[PDB]
Amino acid sequence: MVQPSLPQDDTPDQQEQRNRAIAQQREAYQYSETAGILLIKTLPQSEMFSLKYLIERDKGLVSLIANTLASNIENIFDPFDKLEDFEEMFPLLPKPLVMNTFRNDRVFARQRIAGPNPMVIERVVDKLPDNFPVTDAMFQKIMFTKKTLAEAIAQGKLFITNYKGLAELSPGRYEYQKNGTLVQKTKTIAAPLVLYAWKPRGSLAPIAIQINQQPDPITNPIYTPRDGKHWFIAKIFAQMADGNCHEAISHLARTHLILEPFVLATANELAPNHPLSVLLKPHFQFTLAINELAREQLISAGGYADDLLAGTLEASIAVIKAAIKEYMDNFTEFALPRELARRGVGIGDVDQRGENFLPDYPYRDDAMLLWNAIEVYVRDYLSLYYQSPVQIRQDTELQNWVRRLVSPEGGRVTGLVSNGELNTIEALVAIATQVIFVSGPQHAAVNYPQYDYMAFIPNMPLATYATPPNKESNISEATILNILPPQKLAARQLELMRTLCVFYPNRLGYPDTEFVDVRAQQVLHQFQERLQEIEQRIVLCNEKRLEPYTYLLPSNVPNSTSI
Amino acid sequence: MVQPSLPQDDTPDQQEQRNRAIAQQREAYQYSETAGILLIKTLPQSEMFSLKYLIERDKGLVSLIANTLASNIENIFDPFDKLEDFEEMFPLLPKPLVMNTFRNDRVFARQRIAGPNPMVIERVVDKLPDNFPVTDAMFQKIMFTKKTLAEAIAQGKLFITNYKGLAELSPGRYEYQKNGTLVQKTKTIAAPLVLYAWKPEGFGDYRGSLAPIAIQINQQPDPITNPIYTPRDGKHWFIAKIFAQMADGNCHEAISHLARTHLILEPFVLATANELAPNHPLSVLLKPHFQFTLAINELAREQLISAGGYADDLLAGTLEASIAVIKAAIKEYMDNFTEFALPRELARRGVGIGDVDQRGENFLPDYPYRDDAMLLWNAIEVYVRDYLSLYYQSPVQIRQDTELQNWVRRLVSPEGGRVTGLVSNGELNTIEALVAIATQVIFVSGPQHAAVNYPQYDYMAFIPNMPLATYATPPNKESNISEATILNILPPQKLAARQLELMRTLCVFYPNRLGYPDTEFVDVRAQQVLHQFQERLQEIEQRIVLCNEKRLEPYTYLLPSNVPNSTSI
Ligand SMILES: [Cl-]
Ligand SMILES: [Mn+2]
Ligand SMILES: [Mn+2]
Repeated sequence: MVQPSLPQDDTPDQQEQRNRAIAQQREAYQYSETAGILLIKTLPQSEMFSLKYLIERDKGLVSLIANTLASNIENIFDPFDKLEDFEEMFPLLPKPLVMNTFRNDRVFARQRIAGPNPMVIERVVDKLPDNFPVTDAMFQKIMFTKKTLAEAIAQGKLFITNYKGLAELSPGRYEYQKNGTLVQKTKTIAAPLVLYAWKPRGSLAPIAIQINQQPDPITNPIYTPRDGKHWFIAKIFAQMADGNCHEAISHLARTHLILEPFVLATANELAPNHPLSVLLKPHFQFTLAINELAREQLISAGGYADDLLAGTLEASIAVIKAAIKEYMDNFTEFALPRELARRGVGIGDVDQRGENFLPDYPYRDDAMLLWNAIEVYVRDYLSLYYQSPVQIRQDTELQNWVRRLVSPEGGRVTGLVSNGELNTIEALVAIATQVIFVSGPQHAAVNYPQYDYMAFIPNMPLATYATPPNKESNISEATILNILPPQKLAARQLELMRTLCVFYPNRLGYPDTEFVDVRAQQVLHQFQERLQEIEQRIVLCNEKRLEPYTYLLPSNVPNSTSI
Repeated sequence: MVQPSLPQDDTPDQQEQRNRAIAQQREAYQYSETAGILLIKTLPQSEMFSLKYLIERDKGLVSLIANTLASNIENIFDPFDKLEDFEEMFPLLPKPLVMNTFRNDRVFARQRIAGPNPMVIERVVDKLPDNFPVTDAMFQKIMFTKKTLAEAIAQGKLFITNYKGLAELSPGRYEYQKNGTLVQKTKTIAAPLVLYAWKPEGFGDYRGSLAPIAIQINQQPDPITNPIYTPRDGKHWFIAKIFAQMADGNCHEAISHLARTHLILEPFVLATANELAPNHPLSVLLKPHFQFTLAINELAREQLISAGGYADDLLAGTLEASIAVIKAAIKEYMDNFTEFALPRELARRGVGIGDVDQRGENFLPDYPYRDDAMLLWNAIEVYVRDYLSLYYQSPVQIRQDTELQNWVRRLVSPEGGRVTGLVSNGELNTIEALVAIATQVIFVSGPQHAAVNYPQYDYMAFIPNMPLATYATPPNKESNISEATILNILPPQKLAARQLELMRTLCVFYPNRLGYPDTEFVDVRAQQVLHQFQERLQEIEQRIVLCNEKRLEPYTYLLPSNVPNSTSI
């Protein structure tokens, strides 16, 4: 056990040992790339999943074998015979929480603030997009009000999800053997705009849905809750969009994959007894390995992204890389408070009374608790070792860490640092706070609702398989079943979500090995106590909330992105 | 990294470093036990499965999800509706090779010499067991001959599989909910005796084959409740074969597979870690053949011999009974370790290469496991001798190797494996004794485990050929047998599904390959020895390919390209 220390404070012998360890780690953690995504060349055996991990994962897969044995779903590309069949896919699995109430407009809307992807909704200011021609008459008919759109917008009552980021997807293709002939079909993509309003007990309510980006009163009209089944179908497409942005942007890109350069830089530039390495590595546990499983089984040819998502694998990969690049180029701007403020849903986005324009936002409140607790944690921890900015500046290993991260072949994190150089303790506190928050809380918030909201296929199908029907046509059960995924791909989606949610590989603030520094043990203990308080506070709030939001309870938050 | 060296040949500083490494290894490889079975306390991360291994295993399990999705089998304890339903369990999996011909008496018999458990059959000497009252009239009726039992025995024509090792099994219990009430049922135990005869004339072709003569389903004879069945008994003979196959499968998994490959290897891995320096030549020789062994044995503890695991669900006895059988097999093996070397093990069953008639030909000429396994044993023996002779020239080096002597003492000790049959005179004193030991360990880890592990899918994933348990009593010899009778004897749908699941996972890929370690020997002489071993393995592969061109059916499980480097699945 070696006391952590800054390299400039070590002896020449100690410094040479640090440099030898760094050389060996650079040999073991080499940089590689898959379709432009930075990954590791060869996973070190020390970075593999543990035996315990493998036992839990295997338990999940075997449970899926049993559940499939007890299920009546078939290995065919036909639709389900009945919509009710979707509720019979879980004979030996937990029932997804959204299953009973997914048709409800409020349950649809609340997934924007407490579902798997609570990262899209933004407050409308000035006007709606010109390609989203919602009219005063529509708004007044829906809200049963005399208020106009401009008055609602001026009051901060209107919110929007604009899935334009999917407009350029090449639709995915699928094929299968039927009666000795190969059948080839194409998925139907959509990039909807969804208008919500805060209705003051107060609830977020869906107002309008335009399924595609370019308006037309006949072929791409604005649907409202007054359009019955058509409205229902509209929501499906909206949900599909929210799913594709969830997996490509919010889950894979902006947790799993943007963490890879930080793990690799930590190995490539920080000695084992560097305080920042000691701080961060518990929050990298199994991250490289789970990202190798993402390479092998998710974003590979024939994998889950190919099978399930709306676009071709190439299109999905394009979306992922764009999300990564925007995150890295503006790293500091994706800190939780700034990210919330940029969408107009931060804690400072209040009306004249001081009340938030979006008062019900469980992800925001709980994630803010976790963010501030983490910030105090890394500030005190780093204060144990950095007292003057000169120690930051003269830490050659830390400087090489930054330089590796912003370099084009080390992650290209051009938004990581100001003035081209890391110079202050507080900037490092922000960096480490954001890394730890992403690895634990954020990944928990986007990963673990996947089963409750996405293993029940009709609530959030990862692709749609037929075009939106004409606004005047009659909608039968067969129409909806033809839009929803066929049996085999619904099975594959349940398979995926169950594997991604089966267990918690670790726990936030509880590393496998204690800190060597007793002072660091104290700071970590304080972090654990604060997590206890946060757990109690969230339990209280969940007593108050319309529905409990459990995904950011500290006991449900892993220490690292690891599943 | 370091050139391999004996510890007494090192400087005091180098010896200090060896002792430090051994101390840390002792801290990381601690001894533990589950139900009296020696295992590791906590697996070091360096001993975990690799990422590639996990990817392959996950491919297996997901493929099982897909095959289950495409199948019509249900999650119920009801029997199948039709026997043909057992042929429908593989819509997205390879068809087990035995499936189409499992009813044939010669296919049943040849699994004694080329199936998953080619380890039970022995040549009958002097007489049959007194509790197995086969008569001259039965033998003459089935063989269509005037020859007597005594004459056939004197000619070495008769062989037997006696499953008395299962006679004390407590039958396993199972239960389930049907119409809102709990149904509790018990499996049926059998410990059969099976009499075979070698037919040189065969079927009129210039070939020979074992043929089944008689089956007594249980050990204590009775003309009414435990009679001797023969091929003349129609459906009753088919059922008798089902019970004999169930017994052979239980002995296979408990004795031949789990006990005498996986579990007897654990003390050698642990002793290598606990007593041998990283640069010790014996450790460098043995560790490639231990890759993933501790890990897969932790999976065996967790998912096989655990409560609710595969052994609890599928095997004939209770989990406690199966564990008793496993531990008895382990103890006999360790007590007579040298006597379980392949040539000696074959000789003790009267089916060794020296078991020949007056014409020089073997009493059991058709024994693919023996032929190919002998090739691999001899090749490994040459490899081990030539490797060890690079480091041990005179026996004094053996005796003065403190680490090797500690390795032996650890192995023979009650807490380190109880391998009381490992050495003579209480001490390892000669080079050739270490050659025999290392040869046997490598043979077990690679070839033997291959021979008992990889036929599991071809012969045991088709349930009716070898069900791991039977679920009804053998019908009375005079009773009429319907399809529902046989379906009630065969496993219910859920447990048949579980058996397919298991066999598929156990046979889905090769974690490594015999003679191809992940990292080369630093000693160029040792690497040359290894290269010669690889060329010998290619020669053996071609020889086996020719033999298979001449055999009744190919025997592929001991092709060196199909033999892993370690027991690892
Ligand atoms: Cl023992
Ligand atoms: Mn994840
Ligand atoms: Mn095995």
